[PDB]
Amino acid sequence: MITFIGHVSKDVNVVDGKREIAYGGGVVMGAITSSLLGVKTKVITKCTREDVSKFSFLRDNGVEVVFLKSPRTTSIENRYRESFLISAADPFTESDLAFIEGEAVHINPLWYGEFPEDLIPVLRRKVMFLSADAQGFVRVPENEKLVYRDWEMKEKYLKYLDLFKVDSREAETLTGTNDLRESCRIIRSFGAKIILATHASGVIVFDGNFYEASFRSWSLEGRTGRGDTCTAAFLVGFVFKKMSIEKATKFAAAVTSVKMRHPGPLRREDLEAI
Ligand SMILES: O[C@H]1[C@H](O)[C@@H](O)[C@H](O)[C@@H](O)[C@H]1O
Ligand SMILES: [Mg+2]
Repeated sequence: MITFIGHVSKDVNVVDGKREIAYGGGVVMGAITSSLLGVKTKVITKCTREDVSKFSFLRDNGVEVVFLKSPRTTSIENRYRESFLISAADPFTESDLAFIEGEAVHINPLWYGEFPEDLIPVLRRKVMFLSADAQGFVRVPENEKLVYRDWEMKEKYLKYLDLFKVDSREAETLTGTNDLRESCRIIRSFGAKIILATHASGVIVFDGNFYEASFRSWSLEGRTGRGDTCTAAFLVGFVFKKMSIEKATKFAAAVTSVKMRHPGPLRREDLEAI
């Protein structure tokens, strides 16, 4: 099994002054990918009881979901690449981790404070393969605006992670350089064993050696959840399907490409084009 931990979100997407609502989040994108790829998948999330029916499609895609109690549901406004945290569900606490099973857990937060760093060592002791998304540690609400700030305790916590996911902007925030390969070297030097980095043209995986695969297709509306899809597909390929790191890198790129053809999470029919 793989478990994703993170908030679902009512996304308010604003394009040319037009507001459109999507029910998503990192965990939705990632969990649907792994489930459709044939790995037993669980989500631990928080939202209001009222909003649970907006996320019922998870169960329709084979995902076991634990909807934990919160007085609010996280909602993020995205202006097209600037984001605002409109509302925030309660953060995760240690007790939310109590029923963790499976070979793999991915920490997939939307905002710094959603998943307190103290949970990292607690979770480490419960799982064989622990991964996290940098978004949850560098994207910080300041008067709602989600600003990029360095992760002060990155050197302490990266050493707990088997895999760490970044995009260009997160990598630069953590390293001071916009050279993505160099950022990977620097981030691995902080202690993370494997770095997975997404950028416009494809995927870079670094474990001491670099592996790269380019995306084969893309769309404007399809880019949200690129990284979450890519991470989940890499985890499936490498952790569960026993692929070499090089093969799992190409696999993750292929799965991401077909998801990026449309808005929303990976669809069953996408896997017939890969
Ligand atoms: O990766 C994206 C990103 O964090 C967006 O700002 C958020 O609104 C989406 O829910 C998420 O899938
Ligand atoms: Mg991302």
